Amino acid sequence: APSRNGMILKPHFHKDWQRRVATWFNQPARKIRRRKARQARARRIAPRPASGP
Amino acid sequence: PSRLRKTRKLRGHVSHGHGRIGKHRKHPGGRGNAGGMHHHRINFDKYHPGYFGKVGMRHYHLKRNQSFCPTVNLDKLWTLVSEQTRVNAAKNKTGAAPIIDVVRSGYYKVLGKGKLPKQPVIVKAKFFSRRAEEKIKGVGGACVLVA
Amino acid sequence: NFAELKIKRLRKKFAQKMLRKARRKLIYEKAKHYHKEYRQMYRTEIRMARMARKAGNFYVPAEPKLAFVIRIRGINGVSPKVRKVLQLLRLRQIFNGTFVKLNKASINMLRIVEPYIAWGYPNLKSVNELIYKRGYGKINKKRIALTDNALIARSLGKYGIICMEDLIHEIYTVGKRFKEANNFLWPFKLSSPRGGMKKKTTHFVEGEDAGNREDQINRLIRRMN
Amino acid sequence: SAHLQWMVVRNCSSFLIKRNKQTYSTEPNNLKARNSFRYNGLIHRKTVGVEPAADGKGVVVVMKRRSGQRKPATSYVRTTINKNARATLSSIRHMIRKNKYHPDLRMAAIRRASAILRSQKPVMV
Amino acid sequence: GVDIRHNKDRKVRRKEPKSQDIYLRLLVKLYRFLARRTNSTFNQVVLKRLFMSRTNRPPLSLSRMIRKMKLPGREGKTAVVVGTITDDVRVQEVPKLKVCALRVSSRARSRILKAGGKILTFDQLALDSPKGCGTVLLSGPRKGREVYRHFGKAPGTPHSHTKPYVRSKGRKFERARGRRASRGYKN
Amino acid sequence: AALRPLVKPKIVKKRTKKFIRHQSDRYVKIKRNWRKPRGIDNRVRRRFKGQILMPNIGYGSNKKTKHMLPSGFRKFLVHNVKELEVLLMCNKSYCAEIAHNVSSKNRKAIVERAAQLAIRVTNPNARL
RNA sequence: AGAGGGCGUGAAACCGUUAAGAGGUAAACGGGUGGGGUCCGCGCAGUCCGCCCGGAGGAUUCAACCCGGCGGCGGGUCCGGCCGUGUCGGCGGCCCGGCGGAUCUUUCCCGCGCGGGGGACCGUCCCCCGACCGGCGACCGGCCGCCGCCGGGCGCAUUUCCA
RNA sequence: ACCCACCCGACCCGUCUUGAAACACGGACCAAGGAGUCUAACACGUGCGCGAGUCGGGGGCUCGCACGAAAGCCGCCGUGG
RNA sequence: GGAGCGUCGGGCCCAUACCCGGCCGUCGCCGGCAGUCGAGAGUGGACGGGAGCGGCGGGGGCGGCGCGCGCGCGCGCCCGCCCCCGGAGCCCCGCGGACGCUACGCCGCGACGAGUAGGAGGGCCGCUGCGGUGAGCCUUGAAGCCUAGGGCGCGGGCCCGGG
Ligand SMILES: [Mg+2]
Ligand SMILES: [Mg+2]
Ligand SMILES: [Mg+2]
Ligand SMILES: [Mg+2]
Ligand SMILES: [Mg+2]
Ligand SMILES: [Mg+2]
Ligand SMILES: [Mg+2]
Ligand SMILES: [Mg+2]
Ligand SMILES: [Mg+2]
Ligand SMILES: [Mg+2]
Ligand SMILES: [Mg+2]
Ligand SMILES: [Mg+2]
Ligand SMILES: [Mg+2]
Ligand SMILES: [Mg+2]
Ligand SMILES: [Mg+2]
Ligand SMILES: [Mg+2]
Ligand SMILES: [Mg+2]
Ligand SMILES: [Mg+2]
Ligand SMILES: [Mg+2]
Ligand SMILES: [Mg+2]
Ligand SMILES: [Mg+2]
Ligand SMILES: [Mg+2]
Repeated sequence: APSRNGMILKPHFHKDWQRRVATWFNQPARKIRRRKARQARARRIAPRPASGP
Repeated sequence: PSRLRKTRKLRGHVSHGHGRIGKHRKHPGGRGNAGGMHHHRINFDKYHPGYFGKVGMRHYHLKRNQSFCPTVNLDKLWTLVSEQTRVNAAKNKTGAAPIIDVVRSGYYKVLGKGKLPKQPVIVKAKFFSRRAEEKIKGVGGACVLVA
Repeated sequence: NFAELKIKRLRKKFAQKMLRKARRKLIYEKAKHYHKEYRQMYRTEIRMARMARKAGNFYVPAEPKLAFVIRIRGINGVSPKVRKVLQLLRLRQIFNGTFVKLNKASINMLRIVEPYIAWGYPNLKSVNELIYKRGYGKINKKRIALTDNALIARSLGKYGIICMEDLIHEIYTVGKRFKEANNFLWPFKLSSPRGGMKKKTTHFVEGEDAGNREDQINRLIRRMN
Repeated sequence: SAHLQWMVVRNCSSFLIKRNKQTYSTEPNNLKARNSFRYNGLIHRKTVGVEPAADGKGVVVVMKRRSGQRKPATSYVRTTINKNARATLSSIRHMIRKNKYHPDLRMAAIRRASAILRSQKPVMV
Repeated sequence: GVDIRHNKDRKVRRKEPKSQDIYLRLLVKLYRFLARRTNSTFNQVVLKRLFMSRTNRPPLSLSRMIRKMKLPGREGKTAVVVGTITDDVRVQEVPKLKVCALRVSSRARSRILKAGGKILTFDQLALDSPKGCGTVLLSGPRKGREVYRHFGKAPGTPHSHTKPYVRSKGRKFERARGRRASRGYKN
Repeated sequence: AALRPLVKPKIVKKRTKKFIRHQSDRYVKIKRNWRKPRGIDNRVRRRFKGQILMPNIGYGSNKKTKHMLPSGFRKFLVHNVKELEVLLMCNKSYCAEIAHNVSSKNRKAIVERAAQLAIRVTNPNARL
């Protein structure tokens, strides 16, 4: 029940959302992995720009 | 910080701050915005005048970038450029007037709030107000349309 | 530098001591006058009646100016109109009392609080005994006991009231400056009535203690003060 | 400043010791062991400190220079006084009073020295 | 038993600042002293303001500080502001001012000093004038905060112009039954 | 001939018995430790005649003699020797308690040091 | 083994005993005293210490005073020099001072009208000396005054100690 | 603070209730366990930083992470909010 | 011949009410104290000429704004001084300032104090883990456990002794 003034607000937590929460504890581990993989690809394409084409 | 919160101070007391005549039952009003019309109506129509009902035209595939038109007021037009354009001017003695490309700085329209200092300009912009035009002319300048 | 200043400070010191002496002497003469004034008032009321009585006549003396008003019942279950007036007489606690100048307005306010108060026309002695034994100033809103005239003067001296004696004369004669001398006095916290009362709840006339008892408020004063 | 760093320190210093409804302070050159502004060795530009002598006989006064704090190595300047009690006090008195140095302290500095000279003598039965 | 209501016996005003920061607290120590020992009520007002909240000491714009000193007679003075001095990009020519502030933003600082302005801290103001003599005590607009536009007689209460808390403005966020005449009614 | 405190006034206590907890007598599960009752009817919590008393700030100690031991001192729980030297400049007003957990060798080391400085110890003749 | 093979510590409920005390209004409780126990602090005078003083006894060395040395403080003449704030003079760092700029110039250079770099210009940051002023806890050097320590001298109407 | 005595006082708590010592319910006793949490969104208050701006994400550059899945920096500093 | 009923006296009895006093807390005081004169405060101080027992010859006011501890004064000798706290000796001291001053401290005056539901503040109350920090404690005995032992705190609780 609403009590005296406030946004009549609609949250979208009626489905079973806690079954599909996606945490981000990866992200540092991820960020590194990309970065290694990046440095490897440079080293493979030896004098070619790391960039791409 | 649980340490600071209220339930630490309620420990010992029976009702936990929810009273003992009426209690803390689950959902006595109904869940959420239930009763907007019936039984919660007064709150809705004294803090949300106009919740209920349709109005105006539908618009199916709205794409916001078509209507993109960020405005800027004369108020702070000279802010767009380095002070030393506004200084090398009120000086110079050619009656030059420096250009101000407003679209470069990220505003499309030029509306007309504020006093513009007596110091000629050439304002390039996608759109202008009527008043913004007038003020600009009164300074001794020239509005300039750009695509 | 040194001996010039010292003498200047000694001079200052003396000029104070002189003034103190002076104001003391004023106080002393002011009393002496008020002694003569109350004497003259007392006799010249008797003077009058005797002279009426000499003729086949009557001397109806003045209706009283001033009355002491004691709150004689407690602070539970008391009507809102009464309660308001009782806190317009500053009679909040039970057995608090105040002087009150009489007039059509004032008297009727006492009429609206009758079964909550005992009151009437205080003696000279009553005004003294109340002021000397239980005379407390309102001095920066702190109930403070009138230990010296430096207190009374500091507050009421802008009215010509510079000592306990002056105060007593302002209260008792109900002078111009009564409102300001009477409000200066913090309401009199008197003890319980020694020897007891007759009956709290009923009027004086009908055996009890409440209401106007005119002369007899002085007996009650002595057994409470 | 003095005051600024007292704001930083007043409740947090390692030298402080609350407990048992009192408070105290263990920082050196605090005569009276108080967690006070006045009586704090570390904070003030000019400081007094009356410790006992390591010998076991006598007292050391510990002035602080003003020359250069920033350089704690050089900052304090110690001075043993190992004299006939009554003398010891007077030397401390003059150090404090006639140098106009920390005049606020001084009587506390005398009582400390006194208590220290009490400490170091044949004890009891 | 006595009849008084003990209801509004405790006054709710602040005494110290609620902040724990040490530099402000030194200013408070200084202005407590001055407040009590000087007759100047300037010190009292200043002291009072040092205890107030961020909200309660709003920023004073440069243009607002200009125009308040432009006023006739308060010339060769010092403006004082327990809040912060901010820039106005929509003012150009800045006269040479004298200013006290707890803060001045980096732009506002430049503009003032470029003009030949002097900026003072509050410890500096005290030494300069311990009884607040020859000062202009200003304040920022208290009721600037967008907050206040929701305060008052509620929306949907005839003759109120009180912003409702709404998730997002647009065609279909409110503006139906209770604003149009066409839809029920209007207030 | 023990260490006299500086000033040995008359301590005067408002209440000597422990406030005990309602129905701590009747039940082994309830402990003496005071608890305010919050029961809707409760003889005690509504101050009837003849019941167990409720602690107020009314019973409070006089500030001069609050925490004052019978001897006249206040405790200060010393933990090692270095911690004593604090009391050096009080001694006439504070005494030293030594902690339970301190060893019987260095209990001794504290006690003799306090005896130099004339700080009274509140549990000296003990560990041995 | 007061760790004995479901055995570290071993709470409470509950039970056994041992000791003490009580006992016809179920017990238990609050307030107030009394009596008894348990221990705890004493005293085999607790007359508790500390200043200062006066006296009578013993005790070593110095305070006071200078002299030599060291260290510290404080001071102004800012005296001499280092130090730094505001201002003015050098246009002097300006290219031997860099960044920033929608200020300018493509008279320049290089790379392809644009990019990069110079070159002007403005804003900002640094050298030179003189002058005025806040002479600022930012330091040195001499001089002064004062303090303290060490070492010399001072032998006893001073000097501490002890009872 | 252990026990005993005596005078005065004194019904059993919890709870719902206008009203509980109740012939209203729960409760033989003790131990351990045991109930206003976290996420999201809003609003107001307060504290701090910056201020016509502010912002940090997401991404990236710096390390084998001992402490690091931190810390730092970014014409990304602002795509964008 | 009331210990009954109606009318009335004196006298005495006691509530957490009233009065006085103690002590605790809360509220209030534009409260006080970062080191100064001063109690109806109603000035202080240069400094220059002219002078001196002169003064400011104003109300039965009973009086506050002016008067009798000095203004000039004792000493050096009509003329000079009327001097400095590193010393006036102090009830006020403006030359420097607590035993006191964790300024979230310390101190002073008044007033007040029922409380369910509910709200807020403070807890040197309590539990477990983390960064700091205690040259912490601990086999010369930690945690826990038990205790007719000693205490503190209004209380949450806490500290010591013994086992
Ligand atoms: Mg890529
Ligand atoms: Mg609630
Ligand atoms: Mg309930
Ligand atoms: Mg409800
Ligand atoms: Mg009644
Ligand atoms: Mg009635
Ligand atoms: Mg209340
Ligand atoms: Mg009830
Ligand atoms: Mg074992
Ligand atoms: Mg076992
Ligand atoms: Mg084991
Ligand atoms: Mg038996
Ligand atoms: Mg029900
Ligand atoms: Mg019912
Ligand atoms: Mg019940
Ligand atoms: Mg029944
Ligand atoms: Mg039921
Ligand atoms: Mg049952
Ligand atoms: Mg449990
Ligand atoms: Mg906010
Ligand atoms: Mg209450
Ligand atoms: Mg409650």
